[PDB]
Amino acid sequence: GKCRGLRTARKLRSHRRDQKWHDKQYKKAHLGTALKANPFGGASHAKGIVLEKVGVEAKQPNSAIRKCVRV
Amino acid sequence: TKKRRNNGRAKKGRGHVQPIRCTNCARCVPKDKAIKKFVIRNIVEAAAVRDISEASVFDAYVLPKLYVKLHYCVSCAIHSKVVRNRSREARKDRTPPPRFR
Amino acid sequence: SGALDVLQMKEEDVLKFLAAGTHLGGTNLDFQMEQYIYKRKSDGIYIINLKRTWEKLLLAARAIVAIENPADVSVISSRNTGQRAVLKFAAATGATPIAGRFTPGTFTNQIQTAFREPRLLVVTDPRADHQPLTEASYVNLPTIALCNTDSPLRYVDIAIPCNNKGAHSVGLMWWMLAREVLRMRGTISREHPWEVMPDLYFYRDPEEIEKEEQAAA
Amino acid sequence: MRAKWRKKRMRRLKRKRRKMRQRSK
Amino acid sequence: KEWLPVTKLGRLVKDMKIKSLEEIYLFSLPIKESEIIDFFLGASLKDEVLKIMPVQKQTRAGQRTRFKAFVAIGDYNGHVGLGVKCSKEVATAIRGAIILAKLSIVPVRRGYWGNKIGKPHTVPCKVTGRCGSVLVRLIPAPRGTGIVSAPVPKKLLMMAGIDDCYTSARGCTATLGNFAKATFDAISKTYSYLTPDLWKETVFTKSPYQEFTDHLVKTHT
Amino acid sequence: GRVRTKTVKKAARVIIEKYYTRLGNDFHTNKRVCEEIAIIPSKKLRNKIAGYVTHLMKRIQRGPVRGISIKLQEEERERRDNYVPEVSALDQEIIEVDPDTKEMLKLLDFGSLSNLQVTQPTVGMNFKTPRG
Amino acid sequence: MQNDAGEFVDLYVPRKCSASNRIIGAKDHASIQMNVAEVDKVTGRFNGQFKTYAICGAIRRMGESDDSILRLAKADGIVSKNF
Amino acid sequence: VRMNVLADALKSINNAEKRGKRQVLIRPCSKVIVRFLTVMMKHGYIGEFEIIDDHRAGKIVVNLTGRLNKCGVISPRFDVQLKDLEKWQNNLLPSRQFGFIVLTTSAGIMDHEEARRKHTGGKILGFFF
RNA sequence: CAGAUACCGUCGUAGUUCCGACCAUAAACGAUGCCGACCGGCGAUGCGGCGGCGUUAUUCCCAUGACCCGCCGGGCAGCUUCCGGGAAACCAAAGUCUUUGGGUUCCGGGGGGAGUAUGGUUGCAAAGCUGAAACUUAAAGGAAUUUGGCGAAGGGCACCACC
RNA sequence: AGGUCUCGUAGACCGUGCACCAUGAGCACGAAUCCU
Ligand SMILES: [Zn+2]
Repeated sequence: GKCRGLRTARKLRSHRRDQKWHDKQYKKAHLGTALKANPFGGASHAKGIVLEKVGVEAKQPNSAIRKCVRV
Repeated sequence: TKKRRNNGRAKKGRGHVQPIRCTNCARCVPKDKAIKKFVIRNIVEAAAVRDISEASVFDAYVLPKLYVKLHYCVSCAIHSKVVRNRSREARKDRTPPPRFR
Repeated sequence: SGALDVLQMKEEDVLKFLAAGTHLGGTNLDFQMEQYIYKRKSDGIYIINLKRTWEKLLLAARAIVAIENPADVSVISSRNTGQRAVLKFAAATGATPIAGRFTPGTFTNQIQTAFREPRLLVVTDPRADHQPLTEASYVNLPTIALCNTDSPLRYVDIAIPCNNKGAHSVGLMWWMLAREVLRMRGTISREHPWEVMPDLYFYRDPEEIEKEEQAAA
Repeated sequence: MRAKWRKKRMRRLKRKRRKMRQRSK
Repeated sequence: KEWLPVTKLGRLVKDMKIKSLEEIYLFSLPIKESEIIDFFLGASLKDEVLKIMPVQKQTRAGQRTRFKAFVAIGDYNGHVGLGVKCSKEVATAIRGAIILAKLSIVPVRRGYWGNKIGKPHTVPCKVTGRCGSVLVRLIPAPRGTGIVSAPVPKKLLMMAGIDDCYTSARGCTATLGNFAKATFDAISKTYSYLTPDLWKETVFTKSPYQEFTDHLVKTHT
Repeated sequence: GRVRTKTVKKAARVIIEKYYTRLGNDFHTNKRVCEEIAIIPSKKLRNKIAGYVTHLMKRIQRGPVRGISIKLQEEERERRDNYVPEVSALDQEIIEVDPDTKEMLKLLDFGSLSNLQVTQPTVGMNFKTPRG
Repeated sequence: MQNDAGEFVDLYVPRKCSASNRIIGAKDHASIQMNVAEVDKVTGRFNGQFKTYAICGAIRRMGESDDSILRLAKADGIVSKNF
Repeated sequence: VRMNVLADALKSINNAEKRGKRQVLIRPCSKVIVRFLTVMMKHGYIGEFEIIDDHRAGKIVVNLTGRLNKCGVISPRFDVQLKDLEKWQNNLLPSRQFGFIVLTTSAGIMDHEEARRKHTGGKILGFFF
């Protein structure tokens, strides 16, 4: 806190609102892009249809090939 | 981090000083930053001075000198062995080197 | 310290202060010692007060005589101008003398052969002997200084305003300090002139030693 | 890469994008 | 396994005329011999280690490791200490750390929460100690609360004997040595905080060096 | 490169601390002395001790050295620092006194002393050296 | 240190500085209890009365302890009041 | 520009106390400072204090004793009641055994104990312990 | 030079200069916002004022310009410090801070994507201002110690180096 | 009238740049306590 006045509250609420907009988790919690880019759309589980099987590899430090599907 | 209390210059309450030209290269340098020197040189060294003194029209004729003032930037002064680097503790010394001879 | 009507200067102490050149100080001044200087005269030399020097002489003598073991007062000089004065002071008072090359482990290194822990410490100057004061800070040791108007006061307890450049004033003040301590101890009377000579404390360069040997017997 | 020449290449691509956008309205 | 003191203080304690070292903290004398505290604090004094961390230094050939061990010492009804020592082998490192801890122990005082009944339980005031980046605050707590802390200042606070503290910390406390040093600095400064319980001028007793310098000069040269 | 080490120099300093009377400038004489007063495992290092104590004899005959303390050359120091002459050089018959010093003595404890004289002060108060 | 009964809960009372009135801690090694001597009033030799003065390490490191000792001696009656 | 007077007054007192001075020179002489040092003087922390009167805001000279830790000012002039004073006492004081909260009220200027006993509230002024 | 539309050298168009009309960007950096109070000094410096021995515009006087010794206020800054702050470099402010609250304005929440696309706006033009998201990553960074390696500098040594 | 003035002689700060000098595949590393 910087401004110290007995009747200074509007400036504090405006600064708190702007600085709360300048966050990452609150941006992910108060925007339509975060709730619309979610593949489940705010769902813990979802059903699906298996199309084919894809074998992807691991990263450089540890070498393996993993088993995946397209749903 | 910051290396010196100043910035290798003497500009404190100015903000701008006029630039000059170097003597070795043609690098443009501010006047207050350049390592300037003023050497008092002679026309002849200690070899030809006797040859001029014996073979002169006038006896005990005083020879003129050569007053030239050189202006060097950082690279031209270091590469021509004018100024040398020091320790961190030994950098804080504005005195000139001693003149024993 | 000067509150009694016996322990002052009678007629001759001011004469010896004026003879030894104790009245003139350095060109520079200390803000700790502005109350120990009378005023400033021409040519940039401070004239120093003599009552204040007398009161610190009383206080230093009291602090020396206050303990009952003479081997727990240590007196230290690093400059050559007071090496013999320390030796004669320790010979007349029983003190512990250190003259030249104060090794930096006497008061704090317990495994050395020269491990000393005294009760009082007197030093000739705070300027050149900035080393024993810091080491005497780590153990509870007081500090008595014969300090000049230019020397800084750090880690000191009694600061006697003195003239520590000439050998004459320093040798006279060690002689008078030894005299006053031996008067408070009671071995030396307070009114009889017990003077062997104050020239037993005076230091001089060896060129004058050879000159005086050839001039005298 | 220093920031100056990458700012320069983004400037040229911005100029080319504006020219193609004006010619492809 | 005899004792041969080299200082005045150790010999004068060996002569059985120092009843407690509380007067040695009263005169603020340096405790230079480690076996004086071992002679005073015996069966009531036990220790436990804190952490042994790796420290490596590069050379032309290989890495020169050196083990640094943090240990604390202190009885559960009073004094507490902390010591750091680094050496090659682990056992001599722990022994030197225990020794350097026994060189520097300090007494602590304990206060009340509201009512003054029985023996004290908590720190008298909000005493703060800071070293490095770690900032440690010790706030008094009501009786029967227990120590609430990170685990190693919690064990330091019960080894100091204080039953109740309300604590807080900030900064990088993951460096356990600096965190323990900050806790030790917080519990060390519980004496250097003036309260109205002690405002009268203390009577000045004679120095033990002054009291027995005749005994010292009659024992040694 | 003939540079001696700490063993020969330290041993030489010890034997010249302990045995000073039975020495001399002859190399063979103090070589036999170094054979007698000290046991030696070798002979080359014995010759090094004998040569260096000969060098120390030449240094002692010239002047004092701050490494050793021989008792024959000792206590002439205390003789030079123990004599008392007839004049202490502070009981002079006249003392030069400044006018500011005169005013400071006026307020000190007295009004006039009969062993002092007043000097004229300087005419210009320029005392500091030119530096810049 | 007292309570409803009367015992002192603090195990000892540390000394305070005679100049700045601060608590002398256990690890303030620059703290000094300087002991000076009191002189007799007729003969002017040592008698046996002791005047203990105290100082803290902070004012000793700042270097203004001698004025404090002088002012304490002037208040006690050691240094003469004309000065 | 000089806006509040109690704040830099107690700031000068705190600076001169922790440096180790014997006397302090407060340049203004407003009545709030006078009432505050009479409260602090009656509590027995600081000694005698003078005041210098002239035709402007005169000076204040305080004889300081070694019984003071910190003189603080809570700014701005916050509102406090009797039902919420214990929260201020909990988070503003190092202990519950000593230390006082000076506050202005309709009964005058006093510490928190006299204001609690006389059953009144007001605005905050500062704290000292 | 293997390659040189590059370092180098000779010419050289716009430009560099002035008037008049425009854009409003810099490592525009003391990388440190403004006002006010308090807490160690020392030696010099620029302005104005105050006091005081002596010298000079040739010998007496007055005040002046030029010196010497000191003070006061403002300003550019310098040196040391266990006051104190910081992670440290360092700072007399970057101090007065868990003992946190003097008043007020702007600004930042891991690293990229990115000052990017779009929307708006000004401009002859170049562009200026405002200013995202999807996605990807567990690091990206600051201070400093210790060997390392320098087409860096200083003292030297070596016929497995040279002369 | 005397006819070599006295005392020791760093008495070398002569220069400014210097040809062309690029590149290195990854697998190959572990952190501890005291007597019977
Ligand atoms: Zn150039």
